[PDB]
Amino acid sequence: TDRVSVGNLRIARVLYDFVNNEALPGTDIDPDSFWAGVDKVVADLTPQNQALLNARDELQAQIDKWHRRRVIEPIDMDAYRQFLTEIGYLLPEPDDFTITTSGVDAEITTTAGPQLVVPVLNARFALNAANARWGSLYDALYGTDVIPETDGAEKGPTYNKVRGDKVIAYARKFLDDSVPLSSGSFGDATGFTVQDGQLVVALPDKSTGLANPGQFAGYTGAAESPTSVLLINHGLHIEILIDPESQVGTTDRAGVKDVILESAITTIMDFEDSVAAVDAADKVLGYRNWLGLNKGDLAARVLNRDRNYTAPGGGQFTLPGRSLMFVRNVGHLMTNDAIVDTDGSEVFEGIMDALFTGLIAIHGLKASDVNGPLINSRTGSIYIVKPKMHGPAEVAFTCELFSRVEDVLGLPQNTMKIGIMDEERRTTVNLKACIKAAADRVVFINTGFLDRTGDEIHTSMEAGPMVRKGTMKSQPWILAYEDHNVDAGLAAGFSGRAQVGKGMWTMTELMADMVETKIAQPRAGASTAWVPSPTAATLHALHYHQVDVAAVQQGLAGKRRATIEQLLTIPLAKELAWAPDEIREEVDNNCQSILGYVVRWVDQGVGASKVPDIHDVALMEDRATLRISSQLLANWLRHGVITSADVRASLERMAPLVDRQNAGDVAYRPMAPNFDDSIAFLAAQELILSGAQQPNGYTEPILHRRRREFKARAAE
Ligand SMILES: O=C(O)c1cc(F)c(Cl)cc1Cl
Ligand SMILES: [Mg+2]
Ligand SMILES: [Mg+2]
Ligand SMILES: [Mg+2]
Repeated sequence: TDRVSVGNLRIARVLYDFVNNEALPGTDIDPDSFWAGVDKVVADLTPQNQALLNARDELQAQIDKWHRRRVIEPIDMDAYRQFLTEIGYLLPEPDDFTITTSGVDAEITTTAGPQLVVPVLNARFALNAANARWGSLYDALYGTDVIPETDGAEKGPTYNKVRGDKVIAYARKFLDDSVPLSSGSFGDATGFTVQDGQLVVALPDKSTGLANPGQFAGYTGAAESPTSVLLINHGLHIEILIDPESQVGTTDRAGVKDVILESAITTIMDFEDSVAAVDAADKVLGYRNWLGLNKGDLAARVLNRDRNYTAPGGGQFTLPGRSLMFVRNVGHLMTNDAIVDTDGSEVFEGIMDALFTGLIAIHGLKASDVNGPLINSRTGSIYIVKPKMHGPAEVAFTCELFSRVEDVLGLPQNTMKIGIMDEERRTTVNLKACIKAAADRVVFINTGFLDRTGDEIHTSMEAGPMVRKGTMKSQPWILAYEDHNVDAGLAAGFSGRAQVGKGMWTMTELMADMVETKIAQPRAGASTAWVPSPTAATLHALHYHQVDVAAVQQGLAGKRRATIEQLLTIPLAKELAWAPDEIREEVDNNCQSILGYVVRWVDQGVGASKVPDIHDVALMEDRATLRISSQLLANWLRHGVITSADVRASLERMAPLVDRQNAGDVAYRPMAPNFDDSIAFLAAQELILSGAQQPNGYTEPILHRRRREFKARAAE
């Protein structure tokens, strides 16, 4: 082979080289000592890693048997709850505590606003996301359906003044709602000046300042004739750009060219569910991008620099031009043959990710010629989101892993902070303890609701048929799950200390709907929530101007809005819930969902994209959509809702539709009609028919295998 031997490990040459030639230089870490650390950490932590996975299996078998061993139709909750306690699934709740995590940037502790997640393997998207800290409100309004395309404001191949004027009006209104004038409206402004460190806004008949002069943060250009005016509200910046000479400015009553919102305050560069990375070459491509981001020299076109302003008084000052970056590592389950041992066994991927993404992150703490010019964390922290954990022992293990990595890296202990995903049932019902296990490292918790639903289905697979996928988002268990997560964070002292986050808006083209409905998230006390794009970050930023999250959080303090019984309410369908046409509809829906995603993943190594659903609505989901759909169909198969012929026929009907939906794609290769020849189609089928047998319903073992199979076929 072409592997490098280091103790018990045999490292893929492409990885070894990348680390030696690209990652290590500038860190001052001894290369032979680094690799020695890797071998040691992998040797030391692998058994515990394996033990935790086996414990998941042990637990699930007992739940399976408990369900199968009874006939009693409605679930006896008292008995169910004491059973879960007995087997160590439901652990005792620790006493009240407050997190002690320190050295955390203000973007995480304090500022509430949109959080962007992007696939790290896409250099363009990662670059765009990093730059999405600031975004044009006008572009976001003009370019989406937030402004209706009425029989008067329809987007053409060129600028529509009717549409533009509506964009302007909408933004003027946002200004009045967010930074009110002491009298009158921004809609009647005729100019801006800075007089005696005070913002002066010219009306037709008077001048006025702001109701709160403190919202005035600064300006650019001459105070007599500002080029722009900087404002602030709920910790987020708003910039009014002034340019009468501009295409839009000339039509504007105050010469305003645009309104810029501070949008994506933080971004998560994702190595997990939004990417397809099944071997060393794929991991390296991701590691190299994360490196470029942390050095500040990634280009594909370049990262933005910080923003220069003049304080109201006259001093200069500067603001971050880039989103503060987290990285999301893979979780505890998978191995990757990037490194194998002597036996040829693959090394745990989560362990590797912590070592390599952690090493790379050192560059984001420095600014030089070898380290690149750009800084990520000014406070000295590295932010790692850790997905798919099941319970406090698994959280503890990640923290011990980070400690071991810190030692290998020569970093202070607790440099490596943890963003805890609450997306598995055993974490949900033990959340307070999971937080305690990371009490000196935790910088967020977040409800990963799609993975969570997949776990919900798989955990109770033997209980009975589940409700339909669309119904899941309004079931009692998930609404309690959402409220419980906020309760736990706040009680652990997250306000002012750590983010409380909610899930991804997936309908990329439904921006009107997003602006209308996603406001529920900060209203529920989430200091952040996920958006899929810079445009969506800008629009979701509107919500944080309308909702005072800090005040909302203050008011939820001390309240306990979900019981353990509510969390434990399994989403079983009532008897005779569905007509046969509705059953067929749900099957087709889920099969299309699986095919649509699996085809891009297996054939093109794409893990996130705009996939049209069965009704051609554009969704940008990640691998979790596969977990839910495959588990639901497996559940329906298992309890006799549908037959194996039903499933095959739906896959066979949905496949040509998926093909057609991908018609504008040069590299696309159709699944229909030779289904046994399509690795993609068979992967889809395998996810379903083997669904009930996958550990906690996880799709990676099958997906990875099938993607590796596709790459191997392609290589000849
Ligand atoms: O929920 C997630 O983990 C997620 C992450 C992503 F990066 C994207 Cl594009 C979509 C989702 Cl649904
Ligand atoms: Mg740097
Ligand atoms: Mg997830
Ligand atoms: Mg307010």
